[PDB]
Parts: sequence; structure tokens; C-alpha cells
Amino acid sequence: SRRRVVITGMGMLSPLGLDVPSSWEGILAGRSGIAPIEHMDLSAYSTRFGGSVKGFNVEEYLSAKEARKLDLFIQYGLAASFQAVRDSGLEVTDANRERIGVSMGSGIGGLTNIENNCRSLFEQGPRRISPFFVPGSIINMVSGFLSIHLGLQGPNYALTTAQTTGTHSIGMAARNIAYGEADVMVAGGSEMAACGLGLGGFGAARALSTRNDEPTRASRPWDRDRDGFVLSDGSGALVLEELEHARARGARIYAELVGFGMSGDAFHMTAPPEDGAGAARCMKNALRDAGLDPRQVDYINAHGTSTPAGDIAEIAAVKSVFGEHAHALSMSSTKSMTGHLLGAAGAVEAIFSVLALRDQVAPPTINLDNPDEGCDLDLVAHEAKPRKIDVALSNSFGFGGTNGTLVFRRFA
Amino acid sequence: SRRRVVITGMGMLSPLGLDVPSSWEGILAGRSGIAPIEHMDLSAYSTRFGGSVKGFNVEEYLSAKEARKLDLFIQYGLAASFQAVRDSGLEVTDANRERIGVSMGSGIGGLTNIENNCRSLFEQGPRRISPFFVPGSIINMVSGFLSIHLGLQGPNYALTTAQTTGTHSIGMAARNIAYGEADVMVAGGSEMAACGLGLGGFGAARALSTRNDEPTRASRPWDRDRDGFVLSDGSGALVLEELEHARARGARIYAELVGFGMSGDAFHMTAPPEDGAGAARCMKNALRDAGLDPRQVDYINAHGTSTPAGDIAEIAAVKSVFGEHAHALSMSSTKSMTGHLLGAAGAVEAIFSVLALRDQVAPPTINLDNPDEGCDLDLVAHEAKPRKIDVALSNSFGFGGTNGTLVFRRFA
Ligand SMILES: C[C@H]1CCO[C@@H]1C(=O)Nc1cnns1
Repeated sequence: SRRRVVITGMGMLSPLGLDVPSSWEGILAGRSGIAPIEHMDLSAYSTRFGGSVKGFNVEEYLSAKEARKLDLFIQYGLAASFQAVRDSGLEVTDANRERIGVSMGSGIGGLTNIENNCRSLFEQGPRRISPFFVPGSIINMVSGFLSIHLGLQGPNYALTTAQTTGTHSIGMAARNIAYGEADVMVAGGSEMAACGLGLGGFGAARALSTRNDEPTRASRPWDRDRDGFVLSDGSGALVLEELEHARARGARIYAELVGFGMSGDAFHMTAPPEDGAGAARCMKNALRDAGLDPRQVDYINAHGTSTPAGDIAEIAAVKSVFGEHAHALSMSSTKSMTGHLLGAAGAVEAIFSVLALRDQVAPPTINLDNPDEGCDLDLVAHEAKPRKIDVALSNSFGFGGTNGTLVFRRFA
Repeated sequence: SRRRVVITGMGMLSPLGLDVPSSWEGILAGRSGIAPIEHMDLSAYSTRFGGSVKGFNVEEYLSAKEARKLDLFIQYGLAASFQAVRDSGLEVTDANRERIGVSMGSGIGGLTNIENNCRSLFEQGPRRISPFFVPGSIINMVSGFLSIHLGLQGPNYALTTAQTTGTHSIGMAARNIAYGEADVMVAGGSEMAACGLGLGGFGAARALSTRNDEPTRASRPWDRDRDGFVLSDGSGALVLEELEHARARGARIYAELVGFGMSGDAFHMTAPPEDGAGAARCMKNALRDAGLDPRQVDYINAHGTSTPAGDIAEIAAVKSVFGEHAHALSMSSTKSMTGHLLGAAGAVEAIFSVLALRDQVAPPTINLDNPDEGCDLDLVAHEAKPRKIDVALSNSFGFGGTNGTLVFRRFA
């Protein structure tokens, strides 16, 4: 048998806010976090906008000295992680520290740090590379530094599954608890790839919206005028906890994590198949994992990146999985507002899925002015929709055809 | 309920050979794969040698047209995975493709590729970044590309836990099979961090041996004259298989994976604790997971990186875990010959640990001329030691204080 896993703590940096409640306020108001990128000459780039974290103050979390050693993606990961642990009320002791672990991931990791040390290397040679280059850039250092700061001796690892990282991180952390490898996990992801290499690299593949005249309208999932995703920065962290452990200490429980699904498309390196067969197997895997019938699903936080082939694939996959219930559930893309946080996308979207359960509201898909051919589901166009939500899904479909689905249910 | 997991296939690129048997012959004969690096000018660097993969032909596996788009770490990952799958005898069909997944990891991933595209961005501009920069560089694309070429639709993911990556990838893939998430997994890791940023960054931290005048003698685990690790490239892949699934198809079984441990040190970003307390916790978890008396352990493939603090920490951990039996078992570091493959270290060493079981021989620790203070165990100095091996343990320890132990035993 399996132990039940609940959410007792959440943390976030997003383009909408420096914590969960500010971010969630933005989401329910349909506000965009997308804007031209500042303090960076993007003259030579086809995309000049994205979702930046605005007014982040790392000294709320770290000494200036410890922050100087760590890539922005690590700083953002630690910020969400510290918020989430604080939010949980959890007290680490010698009696429980071996039962508390971390799985914070990233899709792309330390590009900004890699960029600046490349500058040093090419200009002045290798003796100007920072001593903290490696440990300050590698993806497992959010898990590493958090475990050191809080004395966490439980399973300590990091996933990197591109745009699926946060969803897989939360899911596999839930498995650790369910099968008794840990009582508590801090799970999620962080990302900061709005450097030249990120904007340039995605730009070279012509994957990015180039709607530079109206950045806030760039991200328009399922709209006929969409022209690729918007690159965004930030982090999500959840405190995952065994139910009896949560009840014994009187924790506030936001919701229950009931289901986790994984699948591989085995199709293309960057493009999903048109019928979304892989996303369909992954959602079916997640519902079977949760012992739920597709009919019980009320809300889906779509991957919904605003790529032509991705958006249409997800519709095909929802209609395939849900049949005559596909129109009854509400499905929205909060990427319409946040843009695509890549490896942190699944983390902040799991948090939005949990908050949809708490507040009984489907977040909007903003900019959905002209649904495309066969995009005829309840996509929650323009404005938030209060409704009954007992069961919420969060999907992530990333490069390499790697898919994740989380299933959350109301707890009472 | 928890299923048993066996090894039915292995594959490798190492500094000692372009497959497993050629690499293993090198291990048993005490041959070094460490040499001055030829693929770049290192005159400005304080370390000018490492374990290069010699004479690698990507056209044994992939079209030149596809290989051109991929970092060497992905090429090396695919080579090893392809070897392991062929070696397994497994045939992928519509009946089983949903039950076969892949977990191939990396510590750093496509650093060469990111550096070269960084040079294009800085010298010319963003218009010269390869359209293949992202899918050709990010860590999850070994798993991605492998699933696309073989049609693997099972769990598809990648770990990045620095020098522990290979051990964690193999352990967590076993858990997937153990718990019914898959019946087959291709798991391990790949690394190619020998670019300017890699040799420069580890150099900046003064973590590397600078024995440039005698590179084959640089890697000297537990030797009093050791001065840091030797940086090495390559890949290890194993096919992990549910036992009854293996029995049902008449698979050749190399050995059984009976134990997996993880722990965090929660000590330091980069230094291990002198007492090996996190390594001891990790091995004890692994031995309890295997249902073993620690006196059943015959052979340990140590992390044994040839750092002053790392090597002594391991002795202390082994003495704390095994007490008087610490004097009866054999422990060696194959990093004495291969150098440190970082994220691939745990993958190649898991394979050496299985071959130690097949051939009943402890590989040597070469260059152990003057064992250091307290390094008084059977460290198999100089020469391979034929001996009874029923149970073999493989340890990895990484930046972030992240620990992994694998336990293998002979299968009857
Ligand atoms: C000893 C190894 C390497 C050369 O031949 C063997 C092999 O498996 N080759 C493969 C090619 N494609 N898939 S496997």
C-alpha cells in the first residue's frame, strides 16, 4: 500500500509577484507580467520582451556574500523554498531531519553565470573564472544549499526535464513520501534564462513570440494569432508532507496530491505529435494512479505555451482522455499571464492548481480573442470563472517528448 | 508490492575503451586512461590533462547529420544506452513500449556547446546562435533522443546531482521498476566537461590535480601525495529489468540490484565532512534497503576521487558502517585509472561493480604507493585481487552534500 501526501506550504517568485498571494491576485485579475526586458541591449534579438521577476531582494534570504556565489536561478529557487518551508510552519529537529529531503530542479540552469564567466574566459583567459563557478551554476545546488541551510538529511536530488522539470520534481517527491523514503519534501523548480543565450537560443529555433509591439498580448494560448511562447523567470516550491505527519503537528493542508503521471511521446525533439497521444497516456496514467475516473476532473491547468502545434495537441489529448466530459471541465493556461517559466512552469502551475481548489475559481486564459480551429472547449477566455472544483490536473509537456501530470483533490 | 530488479544489459565509453569489455580489460590490467588533452590549447590552464574518450566514432550509432546537432555528452549517452539495449537482447514492441523508460543524467551537460554558442554570441551576435543550441545542450535530451530512436514511451527523465548523478539515476530507475511504474529502464549518465569553462572552473576552485608532468600518476586515491581529482569524460548505461519480466524472456542476468541509499550531508556546498557522517547514513540506508548484514559486503567501489578530504571521509564512513568487517572486505577506486567522470562516474562504476561480481575480482587502486594516515584497509593497491564477491557496493558523493549507494549481489 501507499501513504497519502498533502500540500502544507507553498512559495513562489513569478513575473506577477514576489510571493504566492501577490502572484495569485495577478492571475485572478488577468494581469500580464510580460514587458520589454531591461538593463540588457536586445537590439540584435528578434524577441525583446519576457516575464522578469521585478524587485527581487535576495538579502531577505541570503547575506550579500552567499548571494554573490549563486546564479539567479539558484537564488530564485532558494527564495521559493524558504517561503514554502516558512508557510508550512514545519520545525526541523534531530528527531525528523533524516525524514526531510529536497527535489528542486531547473530546465536550463546557470546560463547567466555561464555567460559572465565566458566573458572573463574569452577576454582575460581562465584565471579570471570565479572559484564558485561550478557549485554556483549546477542545477542540484538549490537542493544542496537548502539542505545545508535547514539541516535537511533526507533524499537530496534535482530533476532536469526541460519544461516538465517542476511537475516531475513535485511528482517524484510525492513518490518518496508515499513509499516511506521521506515524511516531508520541498519540491519544485526555478529558472532564469532571460539572458542572451536563452532569448538567443530559443530565438534561433524561432520558438518565441516576436510580438515586440505588444508584449502583454504575445502569450495567447489557443488564439489563431499566437506565434510561439514567451520566456519567463521565477520559481515554485511546495512543502509535500505525509498526511498523518501533517495532522499530528496541526498543519494547515491546502490540498491532497492524489495522482502523478509520466509518459514519453517518443516522437520529436521539440514538437509534440498532432493528436497529443503522449499527453493523453500521461493524463490517463495520472488518473489511474489517483484511482479516479476522467469524469471526476473539474479543472486542468494546461501546459498551454502559445505554440501553434503544442496548444492544438493538448486539445486533441483532452478530448481523447475525457470524451463526453471534455466540455464540462474548465481548462486554462496561466502562461497567458506569466509566460513560460520552463523548468519552474510546473511548480508555479501546481501552486495555481492548488489555489484553484482553495478558492473554487478557474484562472483565465487571457488574450483568447479568436479561438483556433477545434479549440471549442471551456478555455476560460478573458476572465476568472468561479465554479465547483473537487479535482484539478496540472500538465507539463517538454522537449524530448517528456510529459508529466499532477492530480490534486480538495482535502477535508 | 515491491518487485525485484536485475541488470540484463550494460554499455560504456570511458578513457579506457569504446565499450564495456575493452574498458574492463583496462581496469583489471591497472592501465591509466589519463593523458595530456589534445582537443584544445591548455597552455594558460593549471591542469592540461584528463581522461578523454579516445577514437570515439559517433557514426557507429548515428548519422553525421544528427550527431552534428548534439553535444558530445549526448553523443556519449546515446552510444552507451544503444550498447546497453543491444547487449540486453530486449526487443521494443507495441505490447511493451509503454513499460520501458529512460533516466540518463549529467552533472553539467552541454558545456562545450554552450561555450561555443557563447563565443558566437559575444564575437558576432545572437543571429549566429545554432537553432539546435537548446535541444542539443540541455541534460534531459539523452533520455529524449533515446526514447525517439528506440520508441520508449515509459517514464522519461534525467537527474542532475553533480558527481552522484549516475548512482542516483540507476537507483531511482530501479525504484520505478520496483514500484510498478515501468518493467524496463535504461539508466546511468554521461559527461564531457573538458572545455575551457570546465577545466577553468574546476581549476579556479583548485579542485584538480596539477601533476601535468606525470598525468597517469595524478589520480592516487588515499595516497599521501594526492592533490585533487582528474577530470574525465564518458558514459555508462545499464538496462534495469523487473525479475519475472527478465525470466519470462530468458534474459541473461548479470546481477541483482538489491539496495539503494540516498542522504544529504547538510554540511558544505563542496567539502565532505571529515567523519564521513552522510556517507555512513547513505550506506546504512542502502544495506537496510537490501535486507543485509553489513558483514555480507565483500567489495566496495569507492567514490575515491583523490582529494585530501574526500578520500579520508570515505575511510571513516566505511569504518563506522562496517566496524571490524571493514578490515575483511576489499575497497578500491577505479578513478585511480579512469579519473573522475563526474555525473557518469556512478554509471561506469556501477558497471565495474557488476563485472567484479561476474568475474569474482576486485579491481586495483593504482598509484597507491604510500597510503595516507588511517587508510589501513584492503584498498587493493597496484594489482587486481581475485576473491569471493557475493555483495558489491558502489558509492558516490557530490557537491550539495548529496550521497548515493547502490548494492548489487550475484543472481542464482
Ligand atoms: C561494442 C559496441 C560498440 C561497437 O559495437 C557495439 C555496439 O553495441 N554497437 C552499436 C551500434 N548501435 N547500437 S549498439
